[PDB]
Amino acid sequence: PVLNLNDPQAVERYEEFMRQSPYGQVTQDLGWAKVKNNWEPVDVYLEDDQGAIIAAMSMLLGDTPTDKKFAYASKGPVMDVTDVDLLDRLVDEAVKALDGRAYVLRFDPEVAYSDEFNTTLQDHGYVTRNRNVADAGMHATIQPRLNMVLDLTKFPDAKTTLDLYPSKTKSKIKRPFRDGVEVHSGNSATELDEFFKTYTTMAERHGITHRPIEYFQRMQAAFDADTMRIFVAEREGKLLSTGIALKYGRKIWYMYAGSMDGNTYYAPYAVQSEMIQWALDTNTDLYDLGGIESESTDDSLYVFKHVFVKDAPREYIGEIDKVLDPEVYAELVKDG
Amino acid sequence: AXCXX
DNA sequence: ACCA
Repeated sequence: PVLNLNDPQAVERYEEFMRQSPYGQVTQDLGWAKVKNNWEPVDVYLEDDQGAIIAAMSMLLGDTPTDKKFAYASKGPVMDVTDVDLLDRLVDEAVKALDGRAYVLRFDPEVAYSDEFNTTLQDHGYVTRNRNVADAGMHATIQPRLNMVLDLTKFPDAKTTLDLYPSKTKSKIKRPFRDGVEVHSGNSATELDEFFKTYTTMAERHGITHRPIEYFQRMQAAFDADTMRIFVAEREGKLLSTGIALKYGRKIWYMYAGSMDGNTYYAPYAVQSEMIQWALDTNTDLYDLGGIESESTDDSLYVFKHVFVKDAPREYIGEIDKVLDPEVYAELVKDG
Repeated sequence: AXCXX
């Protein structure tokens, strides 16, 4: 069925499935539509014989230079996507809800790449985008496909962040705290302003693009302080670095960061240490530091995140496209 | 445009 | 030079 967004009882039932699923993702929560307020939301689910939801897809529809919308279920659907027969049923529902308004339905679930899974998806008629577009770099896909994820279930008796790490890394983590860095956290307007100053400062420094403050304000209004937490590192009243982390499903996800110019006193290490501590304190399975370009010491993303994740990066299946209008699809998408 | 998210 |  299609979710009636003006029906609060249906919406609470949909949200309760999302929030309790082991496949849940923040970008599949209905709150994500409130963040992406320039996109149009279309949400579908499937029920079992008892009428309980067993699968859901939150899509957002965006504009293109053509008559057709681009429909995108970010890190969705919420279900075991390897159970492809079930996936076809849910995508079938999504396609009926779209009503021919979109040229594609794209989803990019956090499931590992494998040759057999890629071949199955293609056999069921999906177009996949992963190792065939790898040469175009991290932005060949909308979300990074290679991700640095810390599996905390390997450390069932860890009490603090330092319990996860070799002595050499312990030292690195201890450094900012020894030198006076302190971290506080919350999800109020005060922390948001602190984040935003460091975010815009970093943005100008790396010469990259950055989101307006209203994006983060909408995200603060959508998610409570048990879901969204801003971490702020200072040394003796001086603002050094921040990070935004979202706790949802099986993971705490470090999504956004900023840091001031010049000497940061290794404050970004202190932010990570406290975000990891949050994951330990809430018995979260995973701490996700997010995307890298390549597993190489030439990639500054991998080098920094490799301090906290000694395992290999996780490589996901990438983008899975249900092609609905092939003429517009060939115009707008290149298959590498 | 740039990290997703 | 690195701390997105």
